[PDB]
Amino acid sequence: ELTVPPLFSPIRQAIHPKHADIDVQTAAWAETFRIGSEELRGKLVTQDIGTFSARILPEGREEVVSLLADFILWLFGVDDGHCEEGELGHRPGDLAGLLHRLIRVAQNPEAPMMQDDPLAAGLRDLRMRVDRFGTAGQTARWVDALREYFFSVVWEAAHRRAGTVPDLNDYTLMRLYDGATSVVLPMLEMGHGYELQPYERDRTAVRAVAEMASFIITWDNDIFSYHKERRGSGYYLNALRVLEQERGLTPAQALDAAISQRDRVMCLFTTVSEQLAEQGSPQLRQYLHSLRCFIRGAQDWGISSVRYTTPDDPANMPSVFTDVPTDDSTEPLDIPAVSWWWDLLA
Ligand SMILES: [Mg+2]
Ligand SMILES: [Mg+2]
Ligand SMILES: [Mg+2]
Repeated sequence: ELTVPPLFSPIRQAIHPKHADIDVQTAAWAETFRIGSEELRGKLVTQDIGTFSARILPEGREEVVSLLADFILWLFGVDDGHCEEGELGHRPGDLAGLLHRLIRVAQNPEAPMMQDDPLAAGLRDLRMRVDRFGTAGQTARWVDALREYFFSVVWEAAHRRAGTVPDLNDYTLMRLYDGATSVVLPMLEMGHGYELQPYERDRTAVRAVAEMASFIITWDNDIFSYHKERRGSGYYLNALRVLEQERGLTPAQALDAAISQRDRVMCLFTTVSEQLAEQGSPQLRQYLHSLRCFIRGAQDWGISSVRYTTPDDPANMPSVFTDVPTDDSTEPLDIPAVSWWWDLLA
């Protein structure tokens, strides 16, 4: 059983001043739309999801912070409710059908299908609010991001059904999306009332720093949520388990290897994003700031939420983040799916 040390983060804390109201309003939202079973919802409303959103969009427009918080709770509604603690999470094919239908609800709330499902009803409310604060492009990107997430958790469900653990390369590829990190990105733009143009947003290097944020956020989560996951009775996947199997490591060794990986991605992210900011648009500079807010917001929330601290069986969490890495090198990760990120240096 493990000790998680303070992790390296060069980003300063920030939070929206109305974080408390937002957290209350998200709990009310979960109740209004009856998101999750009574048991699951009871947990979710106590997990400071509004506070989390307030750290992701610390200077964002309040209505969007609220939208993002409701969305993050909805996402746990599907991820906990179906994928990790539901029957559909062992049935990749059935899962795929449900998620395809939910995509259609997100595209067309008016379509007379899944009119009885609470998750669908919640999604319609979210889409309606995306229509207020987003362009057509951002809305489609939000839907495409939902599909990315949905396709990756069907793949995760294949592993859960077979009880298998993917190799590091497959895990990384999967984990870039199955943490529902890319779905947040359009709302970062909406939160500040601008649209990131395709020539920047879809530029290979800008996509890369977005993936780096996803990697750091999911790896930091793997580290912080390890306790909560390992001690649960259900199947679980994370970087530590993958590294134990792949490199024949103990949990403690797997922890250190994981920390070294996210440290190197943290450093790369900072360097490449600074390069991009120097000659990017004002919108790109704001986007890159929001990626920092997302990473650090997930860091502060990860060590504080009862979702990870689990008071009934307390996690051993650090209280602070350090401002220097354990792994200082610019040696690329030995992971084919992401090693190309280091080609972006010059
Ligand atoms: Mg999950
Ligand atoms: Mg989970
Ligand atoms: Mg986790």
